Amino acid sequence: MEALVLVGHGSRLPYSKELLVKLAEKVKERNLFPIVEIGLMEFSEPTIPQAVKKAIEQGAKRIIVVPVFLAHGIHTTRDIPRLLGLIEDKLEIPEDVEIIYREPIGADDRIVDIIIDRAFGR
Amino acid sequence: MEALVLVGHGSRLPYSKELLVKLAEKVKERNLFPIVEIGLMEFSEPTIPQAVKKAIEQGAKRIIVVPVFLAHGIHTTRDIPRLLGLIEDKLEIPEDVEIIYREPIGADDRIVDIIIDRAFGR
Ligand SMILES: [Co+2]
Ligand SMILES: [Co+2]
Repeated sequence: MEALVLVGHGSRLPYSKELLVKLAEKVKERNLFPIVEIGLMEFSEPTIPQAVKKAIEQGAKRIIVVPVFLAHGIHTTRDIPRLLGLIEDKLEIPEDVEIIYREPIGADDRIVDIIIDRAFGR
Repeated sequence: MEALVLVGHGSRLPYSKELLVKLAEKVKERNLFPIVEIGLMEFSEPTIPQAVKKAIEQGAKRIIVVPVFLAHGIHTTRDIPRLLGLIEDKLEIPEDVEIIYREPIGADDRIVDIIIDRAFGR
């Protein structure tokens, strides 16, 4: 009834989409979501609209879209809410489904923990 | 003797550099590093070279540079190593100081925890 769609920048190198894929798999393994899909903004497949439609086609009524970005970028505040038709302006139209657009990662202490670890080659 | 330099994309919007700033402050208050500086790749001050030199000027011999990026981008594999002169090609020259260039965040379970939380409006 609810879908989780992870959404990432995308890049010409594969690291970006590998990342979303591993993250998808780890949340699949937590057994918390009925449906879980990923979508890259640019130059990769699947795209956000594909991912969103791919979630409706499994019968989600509420789609939770989580931008896997650290900071609030232009992408997180113009392009993606556009793609989702949450802001008036390659568009995707859903039928009596609500898209729920979440917050990015931000300065979460868990990041600092990761950062600290990363400093020490851990 | 060792400096921690956090390093971020940077953007025309301020969110990016705010992020690095908050992260700097949180690791400052873990009391783990003698010196801690931040630096943005593009658009913002301070820049990476500024941040690196700013760390040498406090008498670091070993600078730990941690790329606060989720994925491995072009920026993490060409531009930043270039800026640090770790790869042959606004150059920075250090004197008999070693720069230690760490790994980015990647698909760390703590990210998934953050992601899961983020889905639930938390
Ligand atoms: Co972009
Ligand atoms: Co860039």
